[PDB]
Amino acid sequence: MNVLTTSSQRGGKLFKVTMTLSPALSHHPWPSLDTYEPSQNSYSVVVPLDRLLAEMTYIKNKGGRVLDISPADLEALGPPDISSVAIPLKVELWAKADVSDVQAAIVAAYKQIFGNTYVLESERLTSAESLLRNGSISVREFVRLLAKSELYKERFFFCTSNNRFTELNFKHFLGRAPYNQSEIAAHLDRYQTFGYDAEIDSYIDSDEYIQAFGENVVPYYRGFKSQSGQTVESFNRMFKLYRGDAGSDTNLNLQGQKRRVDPKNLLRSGRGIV
Amino acid sequence: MKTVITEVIASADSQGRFLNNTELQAANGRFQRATASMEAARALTSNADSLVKGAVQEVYNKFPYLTQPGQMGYGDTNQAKCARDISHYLRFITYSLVAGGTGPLDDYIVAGLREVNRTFNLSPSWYIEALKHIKGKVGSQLSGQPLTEANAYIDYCINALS
Amino acid sequence: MKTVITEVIASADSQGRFLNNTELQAANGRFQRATASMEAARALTSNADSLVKGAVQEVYNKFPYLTQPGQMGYGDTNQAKCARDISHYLRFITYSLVAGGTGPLDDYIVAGLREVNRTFNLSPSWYIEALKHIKGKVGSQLSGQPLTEANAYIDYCINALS
Amino acid sequence: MKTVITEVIASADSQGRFLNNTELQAANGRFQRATASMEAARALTSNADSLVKGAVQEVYNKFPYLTQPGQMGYGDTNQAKCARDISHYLRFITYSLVAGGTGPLDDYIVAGLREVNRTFNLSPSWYIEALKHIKGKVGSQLSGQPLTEANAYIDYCINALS
Amino acid sequence: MKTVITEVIASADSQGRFLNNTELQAANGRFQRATASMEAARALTSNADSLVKGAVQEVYNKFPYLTQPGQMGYGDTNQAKCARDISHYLRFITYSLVAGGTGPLDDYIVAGLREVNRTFNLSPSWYIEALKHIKGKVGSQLSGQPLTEANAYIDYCINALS
Amino acid sequence: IAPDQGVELRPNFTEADVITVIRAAYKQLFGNTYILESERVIQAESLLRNGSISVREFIRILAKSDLYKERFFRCTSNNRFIELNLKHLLGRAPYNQGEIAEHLDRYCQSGYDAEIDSYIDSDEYRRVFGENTVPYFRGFKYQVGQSAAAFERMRALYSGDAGSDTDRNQNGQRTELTSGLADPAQPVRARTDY
Amino acid sequence: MQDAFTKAIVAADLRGSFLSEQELNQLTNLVKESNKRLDAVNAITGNAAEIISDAAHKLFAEQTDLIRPGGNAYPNRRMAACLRDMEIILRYVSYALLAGDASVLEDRCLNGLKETYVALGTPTRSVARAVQLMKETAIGYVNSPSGVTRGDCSALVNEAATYFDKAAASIA
Amino acid sequence: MQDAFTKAIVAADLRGSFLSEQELNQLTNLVKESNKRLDAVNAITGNAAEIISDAAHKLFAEQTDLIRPGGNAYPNRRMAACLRDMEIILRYVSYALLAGDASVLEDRCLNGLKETYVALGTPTRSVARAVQLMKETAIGYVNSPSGVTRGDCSALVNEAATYFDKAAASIA
Ligand SMILES: CCC1=C(C)/C(=C/C2=NC(=C\c3[nH]c(/C=C4\NC(=O)[C@H](C)[C@H]4CC)c(C)c3CCC(=O)O)/C(CCC(=O)O)=C2C)NC1=O
Ligand SMILES: CCC1=C(C)/C(=C/C2=NC(=C\c3[nH]c(/C=C4\NC(=O)[C@H](C)[C@H]4CC)c(C)c3CCC(=O)O)/C(CCC(=O)O)=C2C)NC1=O
Ligand SMILES: CCC1=C(C)/C(=C/C2=NC(=C\c3[nH]c(/C=C4\NC(=O)[C@H](C)[C@H]4CC)c(C)c3CCC(=O)O)/C(CCC(=O)O)=C2C)NC1=O
Ligand SMILES: CCC1=C(C)/C(=C/C2=NC(=C\c3[nH]c(/C=C4\NC(=O)[C@H](C)[C@H]4CC)c(C)c3CCC(=O)O)/C(CCC(=O)O)=C2C)NC1=O
Ligand SMILES: CCC1=C(C)/C(=C/C2=NC(=C\c3[nH]c(/C=C4\NC(=O)[C@H](C)[C@H]4CC)c(C)c3CCC(=O)O)/C(CCC(=O)O)=C2C)NC1=O
Ligand SMILES: CCC1=C(C)/C(=C/C2=NC(=C\c3[nH]c(/C=C4\NC(=O)[C@H](C)[C@H]4CC)c(C)c3CCC(=O)O)/C(CCC(=O)O)=C2C)NC1=O
Ligand SMILES: CCC1=C(C)/C(=C/C2=NC(=C\c3[nH]c(/C=C4\NC(=O)[C@H](C)[C@H]4CC)c(C)c3CCC(=O)O)/C(CCC(=O)O)=C2C)NC1=O
Ligand SMILES: CCC1=C(C)/C(=C/C2=NC(=C\c3[nH]c(/C=C4\NC(=O)[C@H](C)[C@H]4CC)c(C)c3CCC(=O)O)/C(CCC(=O)O)=C2C)NC1=O
Ligand SMILES: CCC1=C(C)/C(=C/C2=NC(=C\c3[nH]c(/C=C4\NC(=O)[C@H](C)[C@H]4CC)c(C)c3CCC(=O)O)/C(CCC(=O)O)=C2C)NC1=O
Ligand SMILES: CCC1=C(C)/C(=C/C2=NC(=C\c3[nH]c(/C=C4\NC(=O)[C@H](C)[C@H]4CC)c(C)c3CCC(=O)O)/C(CCC(=O)O)=C2C)NC1=O
Ligand SMILES: CCC1=C(C)/C(=C/C2=NC(=C\c3[nH]c(/C=C4\NC(=O)[C@H](C)[C@H]4CC)c(C)c3CCC(=O)O)/C(CCC(=O)O)=C2C)NC1=O
Ligand SMILES: CCC1=C(C)/C(=C/C2=NC(=C\c3[nH]c(/C=C4\NC(=O)[C@H](C)[C@H]4CC)c(C)c3CCC(=O)O)/C(CCC(=O)O)=C2C)NC1=O
Ligand SMILES: CCC1=C(C)/C(=C/C2=NC(=C\c3[nH]c(/C=C4\NC(=O)[C@H](C)[C@H]4CC)c(C)c3CCC(=O)O)/C(CCC(=O)O)=C2C)NC1=O
Repeated sequence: MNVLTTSSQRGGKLFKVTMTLSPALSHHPWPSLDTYEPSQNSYSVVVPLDRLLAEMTYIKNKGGRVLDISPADLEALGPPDISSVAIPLKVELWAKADVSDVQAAIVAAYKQIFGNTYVLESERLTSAESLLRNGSISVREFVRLLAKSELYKERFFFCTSNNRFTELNFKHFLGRAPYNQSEIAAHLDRYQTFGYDAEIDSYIDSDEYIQAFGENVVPYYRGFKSQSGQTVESFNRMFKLYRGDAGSDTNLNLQGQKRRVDPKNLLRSGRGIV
Repeated sequence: MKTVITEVIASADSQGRFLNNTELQAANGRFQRATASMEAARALTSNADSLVKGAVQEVYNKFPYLTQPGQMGYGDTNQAKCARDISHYLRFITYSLVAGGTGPLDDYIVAGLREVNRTFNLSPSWYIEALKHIKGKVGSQLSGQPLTEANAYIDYCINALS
Repeated sequence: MKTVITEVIASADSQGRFLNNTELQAANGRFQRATASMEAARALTSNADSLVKGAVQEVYNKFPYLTQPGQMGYGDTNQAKCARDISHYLRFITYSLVAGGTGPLDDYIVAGLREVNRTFNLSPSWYIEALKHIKGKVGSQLSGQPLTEANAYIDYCINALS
Repeated sequence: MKTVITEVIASADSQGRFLNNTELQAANGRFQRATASMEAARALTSNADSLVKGAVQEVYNKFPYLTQPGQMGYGDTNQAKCARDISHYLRFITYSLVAGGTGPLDDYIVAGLREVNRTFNLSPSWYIEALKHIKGKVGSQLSGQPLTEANAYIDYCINALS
Repeated sequence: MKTVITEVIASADSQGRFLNNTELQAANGRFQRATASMEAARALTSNADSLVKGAVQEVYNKFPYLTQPGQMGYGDTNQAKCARDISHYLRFITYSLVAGGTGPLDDYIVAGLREVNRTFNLSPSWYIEALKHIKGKVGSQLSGQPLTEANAYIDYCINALS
Repeated sequence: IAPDQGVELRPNFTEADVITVIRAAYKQLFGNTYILESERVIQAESLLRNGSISVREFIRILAKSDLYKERFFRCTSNNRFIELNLKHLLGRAPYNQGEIAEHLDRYCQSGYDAEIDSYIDSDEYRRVFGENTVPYFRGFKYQVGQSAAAFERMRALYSGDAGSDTDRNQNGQRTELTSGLADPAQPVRARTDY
Repeated sequence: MQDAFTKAIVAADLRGSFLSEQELNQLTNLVKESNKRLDAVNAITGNAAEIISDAAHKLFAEQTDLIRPGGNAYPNRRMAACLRDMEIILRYVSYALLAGDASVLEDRCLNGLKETYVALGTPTRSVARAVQLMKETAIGYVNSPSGVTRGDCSALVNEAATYFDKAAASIA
Repeated sequence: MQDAFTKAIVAADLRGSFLSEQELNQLTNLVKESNKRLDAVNAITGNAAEIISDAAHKLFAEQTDLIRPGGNAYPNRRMAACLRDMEIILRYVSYALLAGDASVLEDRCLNGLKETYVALGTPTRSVARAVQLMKETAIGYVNSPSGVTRGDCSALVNEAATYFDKAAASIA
């Protein structure tokens, strides 16, 4: 039932389903009380298209809750290829650029900071780019200037929860997944009492940020490689965070901007207080 | 979808087994038979228009009362949905001819037939009589093994409805 | 006993169903194929004597040591039981040819083969080499679809033994 | 045979359990209800003759063509077997009334209905129309809870036939 | 992995039951037996090198033809993979000795043995003869209950291969 | 058998337990009949070894296999096939001739694979074996709601451990239970030295 | 399961022999008549429903006791069982006819059938008659079909009859 | 399950149409080449064991890590599983080749499969390679067989290759 092979038999579109079952579907044949196996708390099964409506109806009745439906063939092509991003190409900005040096930087900051969503030409931050070109500001400010912009506020903040925002923030600004439940919490409390702007500053003035990017380096991916004071399970979070080269942050998804890192998963790396 | 090819493959798979001489002999039957089948298919295909109008009318001529007001052979929509339905049957007959088995008929018309007809107050008798008529006329469009094939599938539908 | 005829009947029965055009097309394959099959059968039948002596010897020529004392190709009884065994294989090959399927081979030689050979210290390699030789000589007794049939079944035995 | 009494007993037995207050409360319903049921039963019983002739005729009046030659409402034997069949339905309705459940209807008319009607070319529409008519007339033989009971079972047959 | 300890625990678990005097008596057997087992293990462990070279050679001395060109006892790679394979067997024998059961043999050599040997054209006879030889020499490295243990497991492999 | 001990297979199982569950499932579904290594459903055993299917779904794959169709369906009368499916999948004998009739009507309407699914998706299968227990013979106990004749009928179907359900000799393909069921008349043949 | 070839093979094997030139040509003839055989099986399949229906109408025309209360084809449940058995037997007769051997009929259908009916109280003589009527109509169809090439099918009509007659004899 | 005809039919039906004269003749051509197709499927069946064996010998020749302890084709149990999977994939490729459509391969075998191997710690790149070797040898046999009539089988050899290549791509 778990992770599948193959698709169809006569022909179908296999969908794999996931639920949470009562002892009504599955119980042991024991002398007392009806219980399902504790590890099949959420169970998944792959069903071809016709049997599918009948299965969902049954599951819902006898008590289960469907958690997901997704085609099997989507889910057979693995996990993302990460070769482009295991070790990236660094893009920095020199004192006295040749101009198109500066052209390189802007295109990359865009891609990285905005998480590969398209920024259309009406959309670009032109006055701010003027500033970088004249020196005036360094490659750090545009990383900070873009983040406080409406375009950044609008595709990533306004329409999703704070859990999601912060998780995106780590990916964009720091290039790495969020290590602890404390990190999520520490941030949510800051936004709540100092506002959005103070909270944005907190990733860009951090010691972690400063070491790796310094001030003239565009933030680049770095979570597919071992880092310091990183729990070990933050390397699996990175797969959940980045979905491949053609994937992007996208707020235009049918289901909306949502999570990607399970809250249960974060707790595995440690729980304390505050 | 049931064809000679899918059937032998299904039988091999279910015994965890490569196709053997038994199964390939079977397949040769289906391939040897394609010529007659496909001749029937082409004749039924180009005459479709008139085969359908012929059978539709025959349903009213055999059940005169259907065409009176308050009845189910009256008004543009009933008579339209009828032509369509016989056309569906002829369509799947040609598909079954081309496919080398009853699969298309089994999957798209037989599975569920009675439940649908019973909910919608559609008498099988009409459909049998549509098909009996189509069978009469196909007697002079084809002959030999193409006719036998056409007949095989028309009769298959009539038995599905009895 | 697996033949095209028994297979289609089995498949009908198990769905509680009359034989339909799918199943009769299949049967026609088996009947159309009988001529080539039965020519192979007649040629293998009359050459049996020499095909067997040819293959028996080839087992000793390929495994010279078998014919030394203390070995399993020595003495009248081993060499007698060998000829017999290859003769059993050719016999069931002709039966499979005539029957229109692997049934006779499946039921009388394949089911149980390894257990028996393992208890009696009989190496499949001998039997494969007997059959490889029989396959070499049957190249000039037959041709066309009779040869393909003979080959189909000889190869089927060789795969059963690997 | 499904009655309130048999149902509660079945449910107890299948849990290996004595009848408890849940099951005895249920039984009281069936016993409290007997008076209305049995009044319906007596009225349907003595009017049977005419209820049957009324419904038989109504099948011909609603399907005029049935009574023409070559048709299934023609000749003594068809018209005889029709009266009989409606009489069977009314009989089982009275039984279901008296029994306290649909059992008699389920076991003697519903189980198998469609297969039989389909083999014999009997349209449910006739039978629904026989029953719709019987329902019209039973409006003035009964009232109150006896009528509700009569209705319950007549309607049960009409749904069985749709 | 089958040991006396895992077996009794498995049997308790499957009846939802604490270990009782039956199961603890069993465990004492396995623990009382460890001394003889582990003496066999140490002797087989330090002689491994020569036990393997002795058995490898004996396979060629008993099947002389293996060492001729075109054969499977010829060239560095065949002869290398052979030593390795006998070494695998002795290794799992020592493991089974130390573990208190056939588990290591069952899981790492027996499960799948025949399929592998059959695909790769490896005759069990060689391996039996390797083991028969190892059994001959282990007669003078051990005695008493350590020898009985060594024997138990060598014989277990020989039966797995017949 | 008194109460035969039913084999439960639990998660994070090494193999020896999986090999024992596979042997138990084969002994239950095919009786004491020899199965060749070439006749084993290696794909289904591999899916069970990988934990990708439950013991219930492994039994569904074995019961739908062409080998189970050749031994129990092609060689036997429909009523004896139903008697044997109740024995192999549910560990019990039929309670009433109406139960044999409901399975026979489902077989005639929906075909073979739907009859097999009807035993395995039954609330009775889930209540007694769940997803992880191999089916075991149960008709030697009285259960709440069980007919007393179910014990005698289970004993007639269960010729002891040495019994072959495929025996072509004069009684093994005949309906041992159906002769009795239709009515008031009998008990089960005990092969009769017991 | 046997067919006519498989039967030959089993008898040959019991001698320890390759098929006799006798047996070979008997089987060559079966292949010779196989198109006719396919039409004959097709005649039954293509009219199965009517064959059962017409047999049925006539069975109850003759034996009006079966459809009275007390009768074995009353009420609807029993009539459906009787109609179902008519189909089952016609089915296995058609299988035997494709096979050229009665074994599937005898082994999967006729074996134990009489004793089943007696246990049930089903009047076997009436069942035998229903089989005789199916035979009449089935053969009718084998002999007079849609645009089949004209020739002689009497050998096949006989053989079909013996399958109907086996069933009747076995049941009565 | 689909075959090449069934596929045509499904696409036609989605238009609400009788098959196009376009589609008709594409299928007439498949019938035209069907004897060659039968030989091609027969080439694989007749050498299945050697195709798997030879692929295998060569896979472990290249990747000697799989047969060391720690390796995914060690000990005997795992090697037997690996040999079994080679057979399973070769089997569904032959089915697709008889059918003229990949669907049975994609639906019953491949498409997924990758996620199974991922959980099994089975190195998918090695499995992909074993499939590439089966392809080389299988096609070898399709192209150079016992007394088949001489002609051009390249169209069929390509199509067989795409089934091997589908499986490889799906798994790696
Ligand atoms: C593999 C061996 C195994 C374990 C360990 C197991 C645990 C387990 N405990 C369960 C329920 C339960 N477990 C408890 C236990 C407790 N309640 C409390 O308040 C206490 C804190 C605690 C006792 C110390 C309770 C109350 C339920 C029933 C929950 C409910 O149905 O509401 C269930 C649900 C099925 C059932 O109710 O039978 C499972 C599977 N099942 C197993 O098969
Ligand atoms: C707990 C009580 C219970 C419910 C409610 C239930 C629902 C249910 N409906 C199902 C299928 C189905 N349900 C429908 C229903 C519909 N199709 C339409 O187009 C309409 C919109 C609608 C009818 C109004 C159809 C068509 C299927 C079959 C889907 C398929 O197999 O393709 C299935 C899959 C299993 C099966 O096909 O038997 C379940 C479990 N099952 C249960 O056990
Ligand atoms: C809690 C302490 C801790 C551990 C243990 C840890 C493991 C870990 N290893 C990772 C990647 C990696 N780990 C390796 C390791 C190897 N590649 C090989 O071929 C060898 C077999 C092996 C070295 C012996 C490689 C190559 C990657 C990068 C994978 C990729 O991006 O493609 C990642 C993804 C994030 C990243 O790339 O930085 C994590 C989280 N992370 C942690 O925070
Ligand atoms: C894919 C194969 C397929 C078939 C065969 C099919 C039959 C079919 N016929 C229908 C209706 C109908 N069928 C007819 C048939 C007729 N009216 C007459 O004048 C004649 C008496 C007769 C033609 C012989 C009528 C009148 C309706 C409308 C019924 C209604 O909605 O009241 C409907 C209900 C949905 C609808 O209203 O279209 C279905 C599903 N549907 C399918 O998808
Ligand atoms: C119906 C199909 C069928 C087959 C295929 C068959 C094989 C078969 N070969 C056997 C023995 C034998 N088979 C051979 C074979 C050979 N000896 C040689 O010189 C050669 C190396 C080789 C021939 C290539 C030998 C020597 C024995 C005697 C084995 C013994 O009893 O020690 C036996 C043991 C019973 C007996 O001793 O006859 C069987 C069952 N039996 C069957 O019933
Ligand atoms: C115990 C419950 C029970 C029911 C309900 C029942 C129905 C039933 N009606 C039948 C026939 C029949 N039913 C009718 C019905 C009618 N003819 C007309 O004039 C009207 C249109 C219509 C009445 C509304 C006709 C004409 C036949 C003869 C069919 C034939 O044999 O051709 C038959 C076939 C056996 C026979 O010929 O008697 C059954 C079993 N049988 C039962 O045992
Ligand atoms: C963990 C337990 C375990 C065992 C027992 C084992 C046996 C084993 N022996 C093999 C090959 C082999 N085994 C031999 C054996 C021999 N050659 C000779 O000179 C002698 C005749 C004989 C030794 C008595 C040979 C020659 C091969 C190479 C076969 C080939 O690839 O052609 C292979 C194929 C993979 C490979 O080529 O290494 C396996 C799996 N593998 C295991 O993992
Ligand atoms: C639908 C048809 C079907 C396929 C394709 C299938 C694949 C499959 N392969 C499996 C295991 C396996 N597959 C392999 C295969 C390999 N090991 C290697 O190193 C090589 C790269 C490769 C051989 C070329 C191995 C070694 C295992 C056992 C893994 C383990 O248990 O550790 C399993 C787990 C169940 C089991 O072990 O039986 C499945 C389900 N199962 C199926 O039912
Ligand atoms: C359909 C409802 C139903 C009934 C009635 C039933 C009777 C029944 N009683 C049994 C045993 C038994 N019954 C008794 C009863 C008695 N011993 C005495 O000395 C007393 C005279 C008497 C008590 C008043 C005993 C002692 C056994 C066990 C016999 C044994 O195993 O040795 C058994 C064998 C199975 C078992 O032991 O569970 C059945 C089937 N089973 C049923 O399912
Ligand atoms: C409880 C333990 C147990 C025993 C003892 C047992 C015996 C037994 N032996 C059987 C068959 C058999 N037994 C033999 C045995 C022999 N043939 C001979 O000629 C020799 C005299 C003899 C060997 C020494 C044969 C040949 C068959 C197959 C009979 C047939 O199918 O024609 C069968 C029928 C099922 C099957 O074929 O698998 C059973 C049940 N079954 C069991 O479960
Ligand atoms: C192997 C293929 C096969 C056959 C042949 C078969 C026969 C068969 N007929 C049965 C019943 C029946 N058969 C009939 C048949 C008839 N009643 C009459 O009056 C007529 C004389 C005759 C019709 C021509 C009837 C009425 C019953 C139901 C008996 C009852 O329950 O009272 C039953 C009891 C189970 C059930 O009712 O479904 C079986 C097993 N079952 C099978 O699986
Ligand atoms: C789809 C499965 C399938 C069928 C059904 C099939 C029938 C079939 N029947 C044929 C001949 C025939 N079929 C019959 C049959 C009859 N003659 C009569 O007068 C009787 C009414 C009837 C008795 C059964 C005759 C007489 C011939 C011509 C002689 C012959 O070819 O043997 C022929 C040879 C071509 C021809 O002459 O038309 C074919 C192909 N072929 C197939 O592949
Ligand atoms: C038992 C199932 C069955 C098979 C296997 C079968 C094969 C078969 N292959 C044929 C032709 C052929 N087969 C091939 C095949 C090849 N040519 C080559 O050079 C390649 C090496 C190979 C590529 C696959 C060719 C070229 C022809 C002749 C052209 C044709 O008939 O299409 C023919 C026509 C007669 C002939 O020319 O020999 C038959 C009947 N028929 C059957 O009923």
